[PDB]
Amino acid sequence: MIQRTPKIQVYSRHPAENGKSNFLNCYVSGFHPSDIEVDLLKNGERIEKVEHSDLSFSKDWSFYLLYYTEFTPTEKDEYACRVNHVTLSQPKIVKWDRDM
Amino acid sequence: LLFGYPVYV
Amino acid sequence: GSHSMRYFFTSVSRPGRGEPRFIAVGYVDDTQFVRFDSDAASQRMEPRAPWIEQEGPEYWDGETRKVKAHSQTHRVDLGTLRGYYNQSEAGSHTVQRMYGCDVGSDWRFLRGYHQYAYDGKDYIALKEDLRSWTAADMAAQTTKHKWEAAHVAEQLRAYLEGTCVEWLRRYLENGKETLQRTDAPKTHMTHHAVSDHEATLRCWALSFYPAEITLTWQRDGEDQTQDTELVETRPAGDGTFQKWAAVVVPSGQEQRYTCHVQHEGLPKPLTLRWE
Repeated sequence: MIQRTPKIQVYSRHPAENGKSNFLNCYVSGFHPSDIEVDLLKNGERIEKVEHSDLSFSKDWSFYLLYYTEFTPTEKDEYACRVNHVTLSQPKIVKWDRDM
Repeated sequence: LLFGYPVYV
Repeated sequence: GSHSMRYFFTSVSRPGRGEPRFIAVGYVDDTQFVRFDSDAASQRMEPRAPWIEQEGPEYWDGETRKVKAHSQTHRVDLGTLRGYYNQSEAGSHTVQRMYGCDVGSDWRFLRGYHQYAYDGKDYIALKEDLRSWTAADMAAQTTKHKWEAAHVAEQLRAYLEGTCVEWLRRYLENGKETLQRTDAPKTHMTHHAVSDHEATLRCWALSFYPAEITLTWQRDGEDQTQDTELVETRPAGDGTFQKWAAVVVPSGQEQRYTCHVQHEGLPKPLTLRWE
């Protein structure tokens, strides 16, 4: 059966400014089947309050979901997105770079 | 508004 | 300009673990307005945009009754297809369906759609003439023949040309502030040194709506397509979208590069330069 790998991007809703509230996002798209596991990390640990958009799909039938949580960035906290899907041998971890 | 007639493959 | 209405339905079987998961979502252009999730506690169609929250209970009860009817036909379909493909009862399988309509810039009916996919691949689709069907699989032939005999295309044509478009116009009018708006991209560039002799210039478009946008770099006015890294347009979470495009610039050459931005919200296309 068909299996497509998720593309992953981690970023903030607004440009990051230390001390100002924002949302940390992890967008996963282009994948199939639809079961997928997405966690957001603060200094390596799983953030518990994380929500996601309702499952939808593109013209070519591939799925997409936005995972997101409120946060206030600092000079020193590190963030990341960790994803698991049938197409990945091990979970894939993407770090947040205030720049992409 | 949704289509209101059933369709089965 | 032009507008569309689309409903997306996904049904996934869960052998042993109970009834299949069924998720439905509706969109007008790039704005989601309703959802139904078989696993959620309400068991009702629910609002996802501010302008639809005002339709009354007749609307919500009727869409909840029809969305549930769709859930059940997909439950039967998961069984019918396992049979057509002689597959095991133990595996998870997916059925997806999308249907909807497009109106042009005169808001008249332009095109209608009704199509299904099974496990990620095209299964059957209503043709553009809304009178005939495309089925690639031999397995899908049974569905096509059945639908022809039962004149299913005639019923859908009626809906796509009448009901579908009439209600898209109503939504466009009722949510004019959201839907008939345009949010122009806010742009900026970043400069970061890769080595002592190259640097990455990244062109950013943020906070724009609708999603369609064209972001490109040129060097001395020549398109740099093969040499531009472009990410997929992504949602900011607040109804707008974001995108960037980057190029690697040899030392001293920043003045040669221009980033070009086209988007319906801009009075004219932007030409930006790092300087």
